[PDB]
Amino acid sequence: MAAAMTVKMSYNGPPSLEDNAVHAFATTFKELVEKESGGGIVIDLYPNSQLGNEQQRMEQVMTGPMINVASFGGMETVFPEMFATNVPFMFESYAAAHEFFDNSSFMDKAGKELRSRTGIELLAVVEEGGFIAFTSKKPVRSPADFKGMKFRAMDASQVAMYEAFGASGTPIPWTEVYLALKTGVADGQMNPPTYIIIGSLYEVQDHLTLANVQYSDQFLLINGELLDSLPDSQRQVIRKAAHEANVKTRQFVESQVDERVKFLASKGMTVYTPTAEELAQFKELGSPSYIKWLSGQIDTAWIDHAMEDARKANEAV
Ligand SMILES: [Cl-]
Repeated sequence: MAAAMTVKMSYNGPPSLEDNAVHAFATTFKELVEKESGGGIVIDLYPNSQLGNEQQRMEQVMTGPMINVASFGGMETVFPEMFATNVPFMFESYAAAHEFFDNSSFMDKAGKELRSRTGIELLAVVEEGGFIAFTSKKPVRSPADFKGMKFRAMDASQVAMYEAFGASGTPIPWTEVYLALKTGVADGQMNPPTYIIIGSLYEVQDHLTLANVQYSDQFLLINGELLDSLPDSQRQVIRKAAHEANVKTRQFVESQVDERVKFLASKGMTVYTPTAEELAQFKELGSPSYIKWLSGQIDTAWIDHAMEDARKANEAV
């Protein structure tokens, strides 16, 4: 009888079920796909960006039968339109973002476009941290404080935001962020507490700013030629399992966000929550600059459509 379908799955960070939201997602996803497909599909897990940096894994998922969990560092290479979903302060809550990423017509449209353009199918927008925070060696309270500073960027949109705040941005691969921050190349970076913990960044950063500037997510990608080659019941399994692992990983992320900040404090990290006025400054200077930069990379219709669907999601909840 025909062999079971073995499908490789690539993603960032260590295989700890306790700290890496993406590893928790993969683990649950593997179990559900195998249970639901009755052994017909087998998911082999490749943690730690083992098989390559963001751009490399994007190449791989486009050319070969596999799964990749990509960050914006990978997504920007073939689909910068997805940046439209990533405007600072776009979502007022985890519920709003879930509503947008699960139901909005933007995501239907973005999904079809990505598939026809790249041969990749988007299965889930994976929440893998709370709202993004800033780290640094010096206190950061407002955009004012960014003047003169060197920040690590994950993607070109992060570069753009730093600049708007008066700092410089430098793309550094995730696996090299600790190095960059210690050897002076960068003073700060942005991430939810999950990644600050998994990268042990508290050793080379001692200020944490809870600006909640962006929704933290990554992207479950599958080679579309693979997915389409599977019998219908196997395709639905992968899709249903992707959503089911997502709703469980969302609980994993959201219910531990306070204890993760508490943890960072106990590792010497001075934690700072911006005042309402300082937030409003982060937004009035951060959102319009972000959209102006993005307008020069993609058709603005994507921006209009994303802002509109975000407004509807914020209001629908
Ligand atoms: Cl978090």
